[PDB]
Amino acid sequence: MTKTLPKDFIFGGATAAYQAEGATHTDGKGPVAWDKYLEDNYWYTAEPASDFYHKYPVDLELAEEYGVNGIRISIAWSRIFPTGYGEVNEKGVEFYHKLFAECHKRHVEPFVTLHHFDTPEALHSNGDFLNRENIEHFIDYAAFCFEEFPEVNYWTTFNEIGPIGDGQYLVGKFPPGIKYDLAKVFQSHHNMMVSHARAVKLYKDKGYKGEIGVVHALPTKYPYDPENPADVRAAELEDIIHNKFILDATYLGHYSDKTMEGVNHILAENGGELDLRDEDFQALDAAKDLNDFLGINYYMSDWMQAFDGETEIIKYQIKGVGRRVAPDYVPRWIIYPEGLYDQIMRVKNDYPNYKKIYITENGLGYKDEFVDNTVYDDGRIDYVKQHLEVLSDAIADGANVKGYFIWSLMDVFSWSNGYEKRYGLFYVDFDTQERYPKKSAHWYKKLAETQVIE
Repeated sequence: MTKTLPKDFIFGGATAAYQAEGATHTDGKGPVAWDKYLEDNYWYTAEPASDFYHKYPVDLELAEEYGVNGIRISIAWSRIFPTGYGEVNEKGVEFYHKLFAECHKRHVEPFVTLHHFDTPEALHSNGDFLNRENIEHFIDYAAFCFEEFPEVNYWTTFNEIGPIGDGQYLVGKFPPGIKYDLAKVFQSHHNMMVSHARAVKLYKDKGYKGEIGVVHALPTKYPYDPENPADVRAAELEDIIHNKFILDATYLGHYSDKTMEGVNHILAENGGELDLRDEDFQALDAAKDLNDFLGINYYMSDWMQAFDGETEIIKYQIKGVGRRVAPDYVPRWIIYPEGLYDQIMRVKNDYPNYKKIYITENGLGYKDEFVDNTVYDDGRIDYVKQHLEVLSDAIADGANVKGYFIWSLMDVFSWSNGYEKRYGLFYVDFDTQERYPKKSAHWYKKLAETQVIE
């Protein structure tokens, strides 16, 4: 009755550039939107964050010692091309070579992401990915990295395209801070997926020998009342905004009738139109079968309730779609591991050409109590364990899951909660940058070297 994981499973830890690195204004690094934003809006910034720029050897040493065999790292676009394109910043390029060298030295396989919510400010201010000119610059950046970095065997274009559109254009929490613009949500989703398809194709055309894929945040959407058809429809439209539209562009090379129909309805109710070009679909179509793996980031599910009213998110409700409402008797965010099992099977069934799946992000963040130079984080251990258990079941049921990356490896900086909300396996005393393994890090060690979920 004890669940197990495959012997080749990768037990990883995740990090992101702006959240872990620090050195925001050093070694020719170019600015990102977060710089001004966090500055004049909060008492904290991304300096020093986790000081990964300097502490990476300590983190990779600890990663190896505790059984972590894979690590998600992201290259800061503003560190290579400070202005987005043009002049290459050699210190930025050196850094990553050093970082990748430490990983291989430590036996921690690096899974590298090119974009992690940090478009260089120069290009971000100029419409970000809504501006088609920026699709070219990304492709030039991706191409440079592919060639400049032969050490990397696992590449990823973007991390969470859905959450970007949602944050920048729907909820308006992240810059440009636009609110309720559903046309911009979908346009951003589209343009970014076109960027992805062109980079993936370019990688295969040039004949590189590694593996390339994309990481999507895929929160399962459920009807508040399964027996209520209006609820089922609200969930279906919600899933189209956040998951389906993006998944279709990724795996079908076009939007299915259900997606298009849903998108038309949502925009009819909320306004706007999409700019959809023939070359766009020519691009998506060429790439639909070239993804080696899919990265799924999952933390929790969402329940929808059909209820028509104005669009308001502070509370989440969309005109023509519905409202987010949590089930009355579900454990509590809200912990729902079945959500992940369902999302995995959905991908497997809807897009059978998915090939391979990696849970690229999953974790529990809260205010850790630091005692005895450690954290007795039993809550995080239980959350992770419960999620690893559904993975075991999904694999037994036929899904090709090959790895799990816990967000995060060490405590990193959060844009929404600064240094308060912690997710790491390793506690970081942010004043001294000293790491301390938590209880979970010891537990994760036993798991990696035993592959028995206990």
